[PDB]
This record gives sequence, structure tokens and C-alpha cells, in this order.
Amino acid sequence: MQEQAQQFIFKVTDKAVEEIKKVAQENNIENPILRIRVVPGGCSGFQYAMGFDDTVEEGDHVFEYDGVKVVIDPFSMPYVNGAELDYVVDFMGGGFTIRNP
Repeated sequence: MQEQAQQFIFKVTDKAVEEIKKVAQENNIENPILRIRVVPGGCSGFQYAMGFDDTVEEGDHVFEYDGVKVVIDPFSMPYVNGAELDYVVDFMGGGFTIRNP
């Protein structure tokens, strides 16, 4: 089986989405899947990096974006509860920034 209805509360900037759209655009993808995964950073910041996937997890918070698919693990879900992830764009990629109100 059946449809997996689920709307995860999250707010991502336009840059982040643009990063996925661009990343995918550079891959020739029209359906980039943004997955959330906690990554051990450091002084820089404990911000999780993003990536482009195609498959889906056995129950991931699939959140529709600005014309893009996104998902978040069950462990990372509570790590971005209605949180905001501002992805920077620079060099051959960018950075990872997250803000919590």
C-alpha cells in the first residue's frame, strides 16, 4: 502492500533544494532523492551531509520538496524535527549548516 503516506515536518532553504536540483541536474536526474543521515562532524558542526539516492528505505519519512523527493531516517528524523537545514554552495560542492529555532 500500500501507499506510504507520511508528511515529515521540515523546512529547507531554496539553496539546499537548489543543491539537490543542481547535483541531480549534473547527473541528468529529474527525480533526486535527498536522504538525511547523521554524520559525525566536529568543531565545524554536527551537520549531516546530503546526497542523491534512487531507492527507498523500509519506512523512511518521505517528504516531498520543491519538485524533488526527500527522505529521513528514523534516527535522524528526531534530529531534524521541523528543523531547518541551510546547505551552502561553494567550491566543488558546499557546506552543511543547520539551524534550530
